[PDB]
Amino acid sequence: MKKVIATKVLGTVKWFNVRNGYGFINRNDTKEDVFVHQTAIKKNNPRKYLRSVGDGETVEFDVVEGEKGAEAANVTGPG
Repeated sequence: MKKVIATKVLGTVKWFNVRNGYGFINRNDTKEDVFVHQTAIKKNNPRKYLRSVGDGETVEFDVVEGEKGAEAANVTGPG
């Protein structure tokens, strides 16, 4: 397609680096690189609690035209 892929997209978040505040998503259809930053995440995320999901959590995001490929906007979380 021309520019961005979509809004409201599901996929698997991996390797979130908290210290800088960046991670990446494995965008499902043809395994595409979606970079995601802390400022795109909605609401507030506190700094507590253990058990939510684990590794490979599912999150909603827009897959939106980045630099080389894609980034992520309107990003949610499991709860």
